[PDB]
Amino acid sequence: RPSFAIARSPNEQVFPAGAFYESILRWNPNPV
Amino acid sequence: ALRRYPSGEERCIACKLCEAVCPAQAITIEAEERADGSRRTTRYDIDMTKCIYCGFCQESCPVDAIVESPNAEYATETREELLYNKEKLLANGDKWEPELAAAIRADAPYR
Amino acid sequence: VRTYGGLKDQDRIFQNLYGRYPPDLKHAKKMGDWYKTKEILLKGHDWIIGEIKASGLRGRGGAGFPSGLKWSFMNFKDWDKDNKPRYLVVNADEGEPGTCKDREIMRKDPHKLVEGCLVAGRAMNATAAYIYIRGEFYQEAAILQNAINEAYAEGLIGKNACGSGYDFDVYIHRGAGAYVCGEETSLIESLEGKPGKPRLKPPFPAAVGLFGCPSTVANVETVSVAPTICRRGGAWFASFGRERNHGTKLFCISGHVNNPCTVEEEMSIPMRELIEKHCGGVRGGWDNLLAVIPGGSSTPILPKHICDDQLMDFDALKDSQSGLGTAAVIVMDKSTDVVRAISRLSHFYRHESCGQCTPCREGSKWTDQIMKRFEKGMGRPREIDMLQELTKQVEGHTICALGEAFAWPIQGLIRHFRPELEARMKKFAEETGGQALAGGWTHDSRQKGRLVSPGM
Amino acid sequence: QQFSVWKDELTIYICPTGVIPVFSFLKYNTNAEFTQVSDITAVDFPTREMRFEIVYNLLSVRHNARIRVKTYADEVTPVPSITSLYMGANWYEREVYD
Amino acid sequence: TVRIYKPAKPATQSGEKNTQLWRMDWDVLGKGHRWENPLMGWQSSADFMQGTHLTFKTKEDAIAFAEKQGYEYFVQEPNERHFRPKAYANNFLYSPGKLKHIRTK
Amino acid sequence: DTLMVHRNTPENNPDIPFKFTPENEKIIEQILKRYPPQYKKAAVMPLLDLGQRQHGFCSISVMNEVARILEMPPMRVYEVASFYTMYNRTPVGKFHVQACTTTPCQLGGCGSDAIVKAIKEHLGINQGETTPDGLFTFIEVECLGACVNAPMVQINDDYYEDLTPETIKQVLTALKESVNDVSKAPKPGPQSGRQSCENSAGLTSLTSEPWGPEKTRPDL
Amino acid sequence: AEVELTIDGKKVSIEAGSALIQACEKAGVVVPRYCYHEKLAIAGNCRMCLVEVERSPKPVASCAWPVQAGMVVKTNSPLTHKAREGVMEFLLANHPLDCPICDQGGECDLQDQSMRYGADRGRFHEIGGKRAVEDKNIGPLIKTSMNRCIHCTRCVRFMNDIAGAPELGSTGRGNDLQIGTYLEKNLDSELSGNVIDLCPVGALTSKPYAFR
Amino acid sequence: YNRNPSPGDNPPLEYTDPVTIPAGDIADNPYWKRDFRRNYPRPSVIAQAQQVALLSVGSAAQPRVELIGEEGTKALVAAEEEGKEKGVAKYLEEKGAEEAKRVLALTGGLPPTPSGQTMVTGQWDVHKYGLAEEQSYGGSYPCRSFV
Ligand SMILES: Cc1cc2nc3c(=O)[nH]c(=O)nc-3n(C[C@H](O)[C@H](O)[C@H](O)COP(=O)(O)O)c2cc1C
Ligand code: SF4
Ligand code: SF4
Ligand code: SF4
Ligand code: SF4
Ligand code: SF4
Ligand code: FES
Ligand code: FES
Repeated sequence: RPSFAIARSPNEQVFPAGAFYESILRWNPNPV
Repeated sequence: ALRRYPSGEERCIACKLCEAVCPAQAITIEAEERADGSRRTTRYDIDMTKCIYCGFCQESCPVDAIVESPNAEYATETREELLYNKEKLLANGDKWEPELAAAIRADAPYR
Repeated sequence: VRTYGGLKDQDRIFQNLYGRYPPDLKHAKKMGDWYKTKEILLKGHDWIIGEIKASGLRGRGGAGFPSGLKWSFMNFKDWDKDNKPRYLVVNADEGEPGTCKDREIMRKDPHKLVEGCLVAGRAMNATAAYIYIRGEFYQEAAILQNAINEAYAEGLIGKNACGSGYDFDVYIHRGAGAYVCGEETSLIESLEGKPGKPRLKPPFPAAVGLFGCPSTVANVETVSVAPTICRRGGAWFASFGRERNHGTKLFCISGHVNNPCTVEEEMSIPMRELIEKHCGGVRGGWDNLLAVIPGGSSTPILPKHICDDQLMDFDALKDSQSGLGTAAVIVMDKSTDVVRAISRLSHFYRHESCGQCTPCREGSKWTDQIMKRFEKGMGRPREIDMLQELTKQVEGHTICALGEAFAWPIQGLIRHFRPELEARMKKFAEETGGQALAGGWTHDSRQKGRLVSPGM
Repeated sequence: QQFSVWKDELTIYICPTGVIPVFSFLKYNTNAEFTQVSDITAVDFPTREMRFEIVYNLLSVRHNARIRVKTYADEVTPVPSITSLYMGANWYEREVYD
Repeated sequence: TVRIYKPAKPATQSGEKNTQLWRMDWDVLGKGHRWENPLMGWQSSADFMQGTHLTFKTKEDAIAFAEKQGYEYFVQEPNERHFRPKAYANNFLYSPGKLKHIRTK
Repeated sequence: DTLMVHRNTPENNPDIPFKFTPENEKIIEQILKRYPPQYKKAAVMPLLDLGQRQHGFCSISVMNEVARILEMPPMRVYEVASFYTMYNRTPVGKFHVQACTTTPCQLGGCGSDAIVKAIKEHLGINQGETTPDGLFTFIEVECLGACVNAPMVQINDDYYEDLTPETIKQVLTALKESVNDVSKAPKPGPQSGRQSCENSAGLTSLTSEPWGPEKTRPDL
Repeated sequence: AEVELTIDGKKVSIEAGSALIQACEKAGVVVPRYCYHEKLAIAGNCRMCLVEVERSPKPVASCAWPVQAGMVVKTNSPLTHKAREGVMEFLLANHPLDCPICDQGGECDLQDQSMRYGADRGRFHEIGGKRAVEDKNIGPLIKTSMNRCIHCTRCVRFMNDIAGAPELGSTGRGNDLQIGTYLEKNLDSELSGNVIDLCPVGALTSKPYAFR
Repeated sequence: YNRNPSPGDNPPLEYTDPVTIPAGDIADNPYWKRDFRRNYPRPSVIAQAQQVALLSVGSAAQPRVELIGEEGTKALVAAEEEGKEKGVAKYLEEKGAEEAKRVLALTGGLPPTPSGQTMVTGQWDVHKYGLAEEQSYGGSYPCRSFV
């Protein structure tokens, strides 16, 4: 019954992606 | 005699151990699921003219459900009266419970 | 003769352990990382394996197995003919209580591990490395990946590692909270996408490992020291340590010392020499020490008079009926409940068991329930013997080594603190009016009309 | 044909036609002074060509000793009677026959 | 008629002690095997052979007894297994292509 | 009171829809390429964490979506999410307080018992529940790998370490105030001077300038 | 091809690549088992098949041990005896005392191999009690008394591999590991009643043949 | 005094069901040391072939020939082979009455007497029935007492 950190809308971000998943985007096996 | 718990439920859960160990094949048991889902007997017959009064049936019980009361005075007229069905064996336990509980209380340490 | 310990700062390995430099690649090259790696790769894998063979390196995951030998097991006779991918799986999950070394390795000096994946990889000529990081080390993983990205960006790892014509790539696979996921076959399954229940070996992972491909699992610190031993030489590594206990090693000194921390030091350093020189001393003074758990929760407790002249290595600790484990040296004062400390570990082992096998899934709970009783004294002293042979029923009968992990601590506590336990039983046997029945029931149990079988 | 020993029991396995000689030797030998038949019975083994095993148990009061003698029989194959040697064996053989 | 056969192992358990000996038993007849007792509901019988079974070490020992007694006999040949090497290592064989199976221990 | 079976709920039932956001699938794609193409079932662990960081906990619908992305039977995903503790199968607070109660923290520095005591009296809750305003769900945990920094309590993804009864209270309060202004969020790591794990009374080792590649074997 | 080996002295001729438990069967040697089934994949979870093999410091699980060209196997050595009693003591520590109310009674492998390879009495008397688990609804045909589960994995292996119906699993960890669909579902397989026969214990019974 | 109190009033709580330390202990008794039912003796069977070999080449207690290394194994089947081919009767006929004396030479030149069934003296033997020191009827009745 107490409120919980549950996403309300389908396009809501309840918790931040954080650093580790953020750096995954920058990954590219092709050398620059 | 067939006994109950303090609640009133029958102690017998139809394991059939007393039927397996009977030296004279005097016990016939048919069980199924009761309306509430409990494991209980539908038939419980003891041929008092096959039984040898060994007491094995009550040594094998895991719930003290079948006992032998101290009653030795029950000569009858017809031997049809000596085919105890589950309605008579429960009626016997209701009748004899204080004395059954007392004999169990005395002998339980040795059992 | 020769006294081991106190190696100078110019013979150390993990220089940046105290965070003197940022973890970026630019400062890493000042520390010797990626300096002659190209020449190392061009030399054959036989040269790499033989070099780690001479260094005497043994795995600091806990088993202490010879490292060059282990990596060479993966180079079978017709390994070249098989077309299957080959994997180096890297044990970045440190769940052993008291341990914190690898947290420091990834959060402080990441490019050392990153090159270690290649050099250990090229040794065992794998084509891809996987780093399995503890799920809690979320900040540690982000640092390690950012190190990986720069390693790809500068061409150190990828389709052409440092221009050597070698194919190697590095990925991180974070865990999600299971200490069983440090066991090497459990580590394979978890990364495969299953619950981390260990496999049985006769199938050995050097043949059928990750995705059924030839694989090797090696701990962080073992992998991370490979590049330096190559560039500095295995003879130089073998200078430190005893005949079978060479090298330096990272010690977590936690518990009842004035200044708990972690510092790297030469193997076979005497226990006495270590805590009051690198950690400010045990709280209350040496004479106020009671017991030391030398290698982490798994290794048996070691009392005062055995730890007086004890060297911290693989052999001396094994000789003392204990182990170095990961050298998570947990030190306890004379003013702490020792028995409560060990019952909290058997509670730890109850929660970490996978449940796959009978002797651990049932036994880790049975011993946990027994230990809470011995904590209160709710037993008779004959239970102590029953608990000794319950544990002997656990060792060697389980699929993995998490079975010994909860049998060894209890065995040490019985072996050195049995007077303690029987005293608590006596204190209980005084208070309730008699020796309790085996199981924790009070002496008056039958009188009070409870189930009491003949014998307990 | 053979002999077996289990614990304190020595058993002798004999040919059916040897019944009179063997029991004579065990009745009238000075080292085999087995002068009682304790029991003669049969056991049925329908998996054998000779169905019936004939078991004799004998007692020697002189040497405080017991011996068991086993032979075999069939639905049609008869065995010598030993009522020439032991009067007590008469009713036992009637039982085995009956 | 009697049936000579080697009893099959129970599906319920892995002990095979009762599969080791040949059993000779009598076939049930269409009438007289069991009827309900009108009084107690017990099961009455006229089949004097209903509870009798014989054990034999070999098939030919049972056949010899059946012919000796004049029984009619039907022999049922045992069903045996087909050996196949089983390897724990296969549980983790590598699939180059689509998995088509997710092994779950 | 963690259960290993699914309890049907108005906030946890299969009929509620889940889908990864038009931003998460980019993270999904990069994760998938890091494994053999037919062994995409290796990605179940990363996507469960991605699913629960977008929704709040690993719901039955969250788990079911991750199953269809990786062509798995959903029961293969239930066994994973039930095996691994970090997945939350029941809704949690904004801040999931994780206090380590294993022997090293129980002895390290001040014991963890005061730290649990401080949390309990300040948060007004017992083990395993959430606060009535639904911001803090407090549980105890096994060794978290910061033993030389005992006692330590991690909250969401950060380790507030080397804690005392006074310091853990203010670390929690500023975290409560962080829901509005991010400027007041407490810094991670340990308090009381230590940076990460060094000696608290001066550095015993690593004082001279570091040695570089100059001391390398000449043959290499 | 055929390797040759000795088990309790006697030479057995078994094909190379098969498990030791298969050669023990061929050699006329009874080896206690719960998890291993001839028609299911090898699982080494029960630990009841632990035998003593020359040149091996630990007891090996015979069910998962491949046969080699020259090994020696003692199945009745004192190593083996204390191994089997120790496992039988663990398998019975949390087992419910439900034999009179169990349908597997009189035909149970846990009962028979407790009588043959276990100790005659038990040493579990914890005031803290035994494990207890809730029941699971997995369709009409199968009745569940899961306290009786010994975690052999025979039914998850059967349903996932033979029936092709992967809805049964094993959720949880350690002593709290449980067999059943996480969300209650009706096992939908025309072969699903085979799980009742495969169960070494009565944790999976048939609702029609309930207590008759 | 007699049957007082009844067994029904004997206090249930006073009686104790005992265990003996070895077999009933919790901590120093593996069941397999005390499983004497499964260490039961087998029946030891000797047929006519066996006794021919035993007389031919001796016994593991006492051999007739040294049987060293090879050319003794083929002598060990020479004992076993002669046993199947010929009974103890052919064997005694053909090697003469000399080894008819040898069968008795195993028990000292006399036939053996059978074993008794008492061991009250420590060795298996007949019971030594003797007249008791004091007779219960004296000499006055035709019945003697025996100890
Ligand atoms: C229950 C269990 C837990 C383990 N946990 C860890 C761990 O947390 N970290 C680790 O490096 N090794 C751990 N190991 C040891 C690994 O299985 C493996 O031997 C080691 O990580 C790599 O071997 P190496 O150090 O000899 O290279 C564990 C082993 C077991 C049985
Ligand atoms: S009376 Fe007892 S033994 Fe007989 S069926 Fe009922 S429970 Fe079983
Ligand atoms: S006392 Fe009678 S009913 Fe009971 S087991 Fe004996 S014969 Fe059967
Ligand atoms: S020892 Fe424990 S953790 Fe290891 S496989 Fe067995 S049950 Fe699982
Ligand atoms: S499964 Fe077997 S051992 Fe367990 S209660 Fe049922 S009959 Fe007894
Ligand atoms: S339910 Fe039965 S078959 Fe399935 S794991 Fe449990 S004991 Fe084994
Ligand atoms: S004990 Fe709390 S972090 Fe290791
Ligand atoms: S039979 Fe091999 S472990 Fe169960």
